[PDB]
Amino acid sequence: GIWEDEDARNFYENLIDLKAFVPATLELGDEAEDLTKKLLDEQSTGSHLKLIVDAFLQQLPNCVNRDLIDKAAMDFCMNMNTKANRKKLVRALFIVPRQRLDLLPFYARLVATLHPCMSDVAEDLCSMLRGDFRFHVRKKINIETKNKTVRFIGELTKFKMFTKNDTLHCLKMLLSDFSHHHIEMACTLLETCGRFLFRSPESHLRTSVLLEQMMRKKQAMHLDARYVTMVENAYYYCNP
Repeated sequence: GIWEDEDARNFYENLIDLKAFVPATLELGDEAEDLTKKLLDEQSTGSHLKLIVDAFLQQLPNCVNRDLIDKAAMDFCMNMNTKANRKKLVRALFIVPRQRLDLLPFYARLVATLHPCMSDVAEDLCSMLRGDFRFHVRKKINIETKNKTVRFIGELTKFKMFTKNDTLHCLKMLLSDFSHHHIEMACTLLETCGRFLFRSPESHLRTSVLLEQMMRKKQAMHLDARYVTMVENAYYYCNP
């Protein structure tokens, strides 16, 4: 049993089969989202189409349930699919605000639902999310933005848009320099998709090794109490 509920099994595994359809100090989030937002802002059957796409993107933040987000996918796939439009979608998905963590699972569902008939949405978003992750792992920018990036990767992992091996590499990078911001990013990552990784047979053994290395490290490396407790809680959350 990989999932807790039956709602979870269905939210992550029962997607609408779209392939049945027609072939048709700084003023910042992070620097990555600011740069992406400015690319979006810079820019007549296409002026009508642009209009309906800008409507569509501006409505995404309201698709707060399973039925609403699946509809959005059908709407996009049937009236708006266009190289230029796929790039705008990817970029609107990537600049999700940190204050709407609740969107991440729906945004991941959209991406995974589109993937079988326009994979490049997944490819671009993942590539963007990977690069921002690398950036966060190198610096020391508010922990709350970093946690948005890591949560989004987690949701995408549960949908298999990131492979187990991808996200395990993320975790391994954070365990190499096990410092304050990296410990939290790690614990956020494991809260989001650690059980998926631990329970899945393909990833179980490597997750477990890494979980035990984190526990070994809280004692061994004398972290201050707050992070000792953080690591423990993420551990017992995956491996109770």
